[PDB]
Amino acid sequence: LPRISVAAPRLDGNERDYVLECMDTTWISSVGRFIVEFEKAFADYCGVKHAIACNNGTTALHLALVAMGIGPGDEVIVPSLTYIASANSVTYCGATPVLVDNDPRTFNLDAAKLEALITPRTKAIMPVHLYGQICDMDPILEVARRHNLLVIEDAAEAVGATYRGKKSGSLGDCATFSFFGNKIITTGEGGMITTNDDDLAAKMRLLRGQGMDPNRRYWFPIVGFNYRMTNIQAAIGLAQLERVDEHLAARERVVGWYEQKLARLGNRVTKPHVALTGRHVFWMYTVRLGEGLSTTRDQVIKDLDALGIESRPVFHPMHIMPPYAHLATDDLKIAEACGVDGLNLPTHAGLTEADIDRVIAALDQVLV
Amino acid sequence: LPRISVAAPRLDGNERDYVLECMDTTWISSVGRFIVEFEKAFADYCGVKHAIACNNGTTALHLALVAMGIGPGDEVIVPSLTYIASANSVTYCGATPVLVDNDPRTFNLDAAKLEALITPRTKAIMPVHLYGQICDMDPILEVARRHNLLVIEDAAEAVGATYRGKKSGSLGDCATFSFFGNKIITTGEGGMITTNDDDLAAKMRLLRGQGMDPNRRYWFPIVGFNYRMTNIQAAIGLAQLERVDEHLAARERVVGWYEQKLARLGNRVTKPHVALTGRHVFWMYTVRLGEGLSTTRDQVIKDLDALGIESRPVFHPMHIMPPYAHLATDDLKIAEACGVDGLNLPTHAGLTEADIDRVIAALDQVLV
Ligand SMILES: O=C(O)CCC(=O)C(=O)O
Ligand code: NA
Repeated sequence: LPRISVAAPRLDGNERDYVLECMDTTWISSVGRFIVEFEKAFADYCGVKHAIACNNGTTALHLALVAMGIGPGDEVIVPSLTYIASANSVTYCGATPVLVDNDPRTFNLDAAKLEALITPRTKAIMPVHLYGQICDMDPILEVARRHNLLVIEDAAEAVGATYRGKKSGSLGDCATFSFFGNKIITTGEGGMITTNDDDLAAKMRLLRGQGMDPNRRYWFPIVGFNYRMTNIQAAIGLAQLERVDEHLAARERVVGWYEQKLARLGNRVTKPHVALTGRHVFWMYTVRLGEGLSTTRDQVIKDLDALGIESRPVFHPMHIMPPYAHLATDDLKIAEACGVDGLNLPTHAGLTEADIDRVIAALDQVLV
Repeated sequence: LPRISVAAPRLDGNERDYVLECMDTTWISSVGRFIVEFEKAFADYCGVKHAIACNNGTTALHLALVAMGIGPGDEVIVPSLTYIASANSVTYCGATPVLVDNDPRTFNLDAAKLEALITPRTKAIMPVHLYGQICDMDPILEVARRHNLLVIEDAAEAVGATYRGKKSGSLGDCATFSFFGNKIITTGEGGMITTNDDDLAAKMRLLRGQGMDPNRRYWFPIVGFNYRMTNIQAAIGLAQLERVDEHLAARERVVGWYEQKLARLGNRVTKPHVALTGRHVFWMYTVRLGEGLSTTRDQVIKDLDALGIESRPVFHPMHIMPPYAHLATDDLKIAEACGVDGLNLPTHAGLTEADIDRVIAALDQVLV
């Protein structure tokens, strides 16, 4: 009865060897060939001109927002249903998160609720691509265009997804990714900013390397950060990136298994809706439990654990947690409902059909 | 003639082994054995109860200040002569750096200039142990206690140093260290906070880990950061620490060669003064050029370079660079003088007596 983990990394390419070179060469810091190579390759992978390697997906967002000039006073629209760093990133800038409702099916920012939230202080919108699925960008871009707003994609959970022929990371003014341990591709901890804007790219690199002038060593023209990725993180990321497609394929296999087995559950869960706008990379396989259940989402998590199956609740809405309770509105209903009923199911490259079978059997038993 | 670099990581212990283990077991993110082991060993090496591993020494500083509650309106006294991360860290809290001059001999915070800088807003004093030498702690602690201020040691360059029987890191309310690539101990990029106070340590672990309750996964009681160290960085760190005494001895030898051979340069340099307060670990061997010279400090660095020898200027005082020029005062004269004539010479564990001979001969050639 081996436990089943919601996530896990699969280092099945050149990771070990590339890490070895770093070690052998003594290039373990924030300078080395893999950083540039990883940035170049990631940039190509997304179809953009620039890729900026960061220490994590959280600092990437911060660094991206600061480079964009988000600061005190400014409002950034962010979905209440998201991972907390989306909101915190805005907060670190001294700026103000303005929460917006999501779609009840895709879990993503509802473009129809944006216009109403725009004010004289709005500067940007941060669509977050939940669970490997790109928000409906066209409408979002169109609203930003109309209001002269920046669009920053939090693409943390979406490496590889596409929207109407474009890869995540290539849609807003800039985008951020995470390579945290459980991500589609990992570096253990690591992040990336993508953009086509030369000027934003330069300011990002300037702020990443402590605010030091790249053309005047030891001289610091602005206040910056230490947000650099190491050559080792870059080594692991490059090797992961080389097998991105294989990694992508493995999740699709796992997802195909859930999808072929779901009737066993009936109307007891609603399977994740796939918008027909491009590839959904399924960082996580997310269901919405039946309101009709006597049991609670939280109990269900406890019961699956008891059956050695790991699962987690969908992100608690920002506005229901202490840091952002004050940002609550009466127009965050869908987010609340998903926060109530949402359940992330184990989705990782190493899960087997038998494991998926176990997961379904347990849900069948616990969904009461 | 290979080039002589000012610093360089000596990975001549178990770094490779420990790292390979992380790769082979897949533990390459911010959870794992090495993290806890490294924190454990480090806390013991410093003689304190807690050590909190972070992704760098700059975020370490930020994290510790936030944990001690530094925020908007507060003032922290920081020497103008330091690496800019010292001041930036306060800046990130939205607090105000209050610059103080240093000793002309040790390059450290001048305790005698502290009191007059204290105001109703002061919350803390940040002594920085430059070049591996601990500031004169007792007088500084004397002033702080009298004014009920916190003390936070920026111990980035002084792992291993001691002061009147105590290791760097055990002296203030908390302290920070850097394992950047050129540091006494390196993890490539890495940092650590040390403290004896249980609650400060807990709050520090709370913030480090995205502000998530260690007791209620997925729940976020406060706004935190992503400042965690990877298991890979901790693995390197632990292997470095296992050989800390050898690393320091190596530097001692090198320093000894300097002490002996520097005679050849006569009054053309002023050798680093060493306080008899405890061990000066010599992150860098720092001279101040003779006033009698006709050459300039920047020119000597260029001439050494052309001769294949790396050196660097003593840090530029904060108040003379754009970000902090607004905090300039007329009582920062020693820091300005040191910045003008200060030169860091190669100092690292891989240097031979011959290498040192070479640096001195080059200095004999360029100090005109
Ligand atoms: O780049 C950093 O984060 C620190 C730089 C530093 O300590 C140095 O160059 O001596
Ligand atoms: Na002179």
